[PDB]
Amino acid sequence: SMTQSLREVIKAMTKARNFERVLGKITLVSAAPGKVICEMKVEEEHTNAIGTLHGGLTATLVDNISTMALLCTERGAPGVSVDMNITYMSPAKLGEDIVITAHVLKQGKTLAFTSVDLTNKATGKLIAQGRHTKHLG
Amino acid sequence: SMTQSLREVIKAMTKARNFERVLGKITLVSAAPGKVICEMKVEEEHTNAIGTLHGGLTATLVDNISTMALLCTERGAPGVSVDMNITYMSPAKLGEDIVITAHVLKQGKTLAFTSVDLTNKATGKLIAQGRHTKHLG
Amino acid sequence: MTQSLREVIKAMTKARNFERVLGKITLVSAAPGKVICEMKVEEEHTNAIGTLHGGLTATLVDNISTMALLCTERGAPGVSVDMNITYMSPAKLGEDIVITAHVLKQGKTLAFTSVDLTNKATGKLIAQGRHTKHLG
Amino acid sequence: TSMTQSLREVIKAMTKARNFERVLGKITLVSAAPGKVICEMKVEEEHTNAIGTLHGGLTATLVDNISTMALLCTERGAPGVSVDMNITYMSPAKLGEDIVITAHVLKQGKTLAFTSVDLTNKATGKLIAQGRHTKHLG
Ligand SMILES: CCCCCCCCCC(=O)CSCCNC(=O)CCNC(=O)[C@H](O)C(C)(C)COP(=O)(O)OP(=O)(O)OC[C@H]1O[C@@H](n2cnc3c(N)ncnc32)[C@H](O)[C@@H]1OP(=O)(O)O
Ligand SMILES: CCCCCCCCCC(=O)CSCCNC(=O)CCNC(=O)[C@H](O)C(C)(C)COP(=O)(O)OP(=O)(O)OC[C@H]1O[C@@H](n2cnc3c(N)ncnc32)[C@H](O)[C@@H]1OP(=O)(O)O
Ligand SMILES: CCCCCCCCCC(=O)CSCCNC(=O)CCNC(=O)[C@H](O)C(C)(C)COP(=O)(O)OP(=O)(O)OC[C@H]1O[C@@H](n2cnc3c(N)ncnc32)[C@H](O)[C@@H]1OP(=O)(O)O
Ligand SMILES: [Cl-]
Ligand SMILES: [Cl-]
Ligand SMILES: [Cl-]
Repeated sequence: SMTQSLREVIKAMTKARNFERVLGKITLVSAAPGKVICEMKVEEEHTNAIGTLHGGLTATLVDNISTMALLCTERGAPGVSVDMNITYMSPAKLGEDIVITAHVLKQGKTLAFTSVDLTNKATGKLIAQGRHTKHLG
Repeated sequence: SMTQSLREVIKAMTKARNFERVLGKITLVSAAPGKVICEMKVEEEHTNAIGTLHGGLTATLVDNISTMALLCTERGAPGVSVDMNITYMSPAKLGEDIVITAHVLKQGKTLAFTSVDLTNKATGKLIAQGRHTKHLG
Repeated sequence: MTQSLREVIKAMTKARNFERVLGKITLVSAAPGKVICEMKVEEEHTNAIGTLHGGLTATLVDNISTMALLCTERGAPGVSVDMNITYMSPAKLGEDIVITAHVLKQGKTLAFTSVDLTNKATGKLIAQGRHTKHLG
Repeated sequence: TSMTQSLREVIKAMTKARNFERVLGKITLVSAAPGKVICEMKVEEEHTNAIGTLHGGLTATLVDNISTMALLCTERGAPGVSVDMNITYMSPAKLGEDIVITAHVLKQGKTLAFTSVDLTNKATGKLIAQGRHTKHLG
């Protein structure tokens, strides 16, 4: 399964020394062609100085989970980031369960385009939305 | 001293249990009203799976260093992130020294606009540029 | 709501100001916080090489998202703070495009919207934008 | 310079068309140099929104076109096609105001080019908007 494989990727991230370690707490909900859903509980390690989800972590989720969606395509190339944007619509608080849903919008010869929504698991309310363009080598 | 105060903040960040810990390695060059310059050496903890500066860490640098520039204004409100964008123009390799320069572009009643350049310290070449809008206070 | 928006579109068509550059659009649906329009790409909409001009796409994102904001309880159009657009496929002269705008979140001072432009024939995304506006 | 003269004639020619490039007919070129272009424009009724300020979509159009001109003023000289563009709006440009649009090339490579554009009030220097624009070259 691409599900079995994405689980191994997440396991690898957890024990990493590099920056991939910061998402070690995420869990995989589903993988499908060009679509990945993960979930995460907001813990202290994920927060800023005021106890909400750090905007840089949100960016890191947008980046990594969209990259996972790209792994889940026929080409399966993760690429390198070219442009990313994130809009922050509601805070995510410590202890809240969040859902991160990534979709591939379009794949070309040298560029891929993805979108990510972070939502509150309980309410489905949008926390943030991001778009991420990657260059494929 | 504005620089000395901000240096102390950076030192505290280093000891944090929360996400602010991820920038523990940065050093402060200068603080002035609406302008902050930091430097960081890219180390393993900062990298992605291909050994370059992780795009989410770049995002976190844009976020935190622009927030520091807002702390260095008369109003001094850090705000909360509304929109951030980052463009990735060249990789920063493990062991490379980088400069992060943040400017406040405009401060209004309820919104502040900031921009950040990350450059290679040796060559001056642009690694990434971001813009970051925050809602005040 | 639909009738009001239809009239707005008629007014922009006849305008001397920049709102004129969309005169050629059709309202398909207006609902709470969601508007769907369509447009045939004509010469007036193209760049030097005859494809849909990126600034006109930007103008569609800006205007149609603002229309979605008009279709809310508050009904304030706001003023633009941040806009981004990702361009995925070209739209050629003569092609029909569907522009769908929706309100993601509304608050006291800020509103967030998203817009898709799609080729009607093929359903493929031409562009996607997001637009944050400040409310008075 | 010869470069400014060349670009000026490219602009005059391209803005006379029935196509969308016409909406920039009122811009004036100040200077073209390697990777950097400076234009100016007086905001008139045709440039405005329903509240009498510079229309956000025309600001985007200025960003797109003027950055593309900066790319033409390079050795590569490829205008490219837009991939990602963002704009941040800091202050209104009012009817009758002179604006300066300054575009510069940040970096270019084999297939991608990166540009940034500031719109400023000519008289006061203050920032109207700032955009960034990534284009695919081939
Ligand atoms: C059917 C009817 C529909 C018609 C639609 C027509 C309207 C749609 C057109 C539109 O979208 C215009 S968008 C054009 C491009 N964008 C801009 O020009 C936005 C520029 N950005 C800004 O002006 C600011 O950065 C702003 C977003 C307002 C910042 O907000 P904030 O920080 O909260 O406020 P400031 O500190 O800058 O200003 C506080 C307050 O004071 C006002 N003020 C004072 N003096 C002026 C002058 N001379 N001009 C304009 N405004 C002035 C500010 O406007 C602000 O007013 P608000 O309470 O509304 O924020
Ligand atoms: C150590 C030295 C100092 C260092 C400090 C550094 C800390 C930096 C913290 C930081 O930058 C956090 S950024 C995290 C990512 N961003 C976000 O989480 C922001 C998400 N977006 C939003 O919250 C909104 O979209 C908002 C920008 C606030 C929208 O603005 P507006 O429309 O004007 O506001 P709303 O109508 O949504 O909200 C009204 C107002 O009332 C509040 N509100 C609504 N609901 C709640 C709840 N449940 N709790 C608390 N407050 C609520 C909003 O907080 C808002 O307050 P203000 O406008 O006065 O700020
Ligand atoms: C299953 C588990 C495995 C999953 C692991 C996932 C790992 C994903 C990692 C990731 O996404 C890294 S993203 C980090 C942030 N982004 C960047 O660092 C990108 C910076 N931007 C660029 O490098 C350029 O702007 C680029 C997008 C490559 C520009 O494209 P283009 O114009 O086409 O290319 P260039 O002309 O710049 O370069 C051509 C070619 O040569 C390689 N190159 C050039 N210069 C360098 C330098 N200095 N160092 C290393 N490599 C260089 C370029 O990468 C490019 O190669 P490709 O043919 O592959 O495009
Ligand atoms: Cl934060
Ligand atoms: Cl990365
Ligand atoms: Cl406008």
